[PDB]
Amino acid sequence: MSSLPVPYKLPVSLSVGSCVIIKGTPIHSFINDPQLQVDFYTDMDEDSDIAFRFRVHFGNHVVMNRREFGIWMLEETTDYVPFEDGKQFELCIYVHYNEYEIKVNGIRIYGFVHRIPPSFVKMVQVSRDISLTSVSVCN
Repeated sequence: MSSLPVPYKLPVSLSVGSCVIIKGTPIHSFINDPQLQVDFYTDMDEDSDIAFRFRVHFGNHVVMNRREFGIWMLEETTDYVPFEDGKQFELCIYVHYNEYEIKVNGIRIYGFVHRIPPSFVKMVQVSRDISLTSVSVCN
């Protein structure tokens, strides 16, 4: 009631210069493998292609990938996961001409190069072990 439903599904239109800003807090931190997942889908169905999946294993690493016609492509990872148990974070995903830039609390942690045009994204889903306070899509 203090937070948004998770999983969370938001229709979006993205263009270069757009952003998706997610404010939330890691929860269930006492479980073995707490996670956060953000998916950029090309349609409202969860069976549609995923232009970009950002999946954090808190305290461990992030895995990023894309899905086309049900098939996952080669993933990318980084160990830089500057989140804190029980503390609110600001996760910023900026849509540049060439990549999604991901920032956590003002710090760039990765750039995921576009494999399809970001204008093809129609929905953002946020899932797993967070309390979600706000999602903002820049004008």
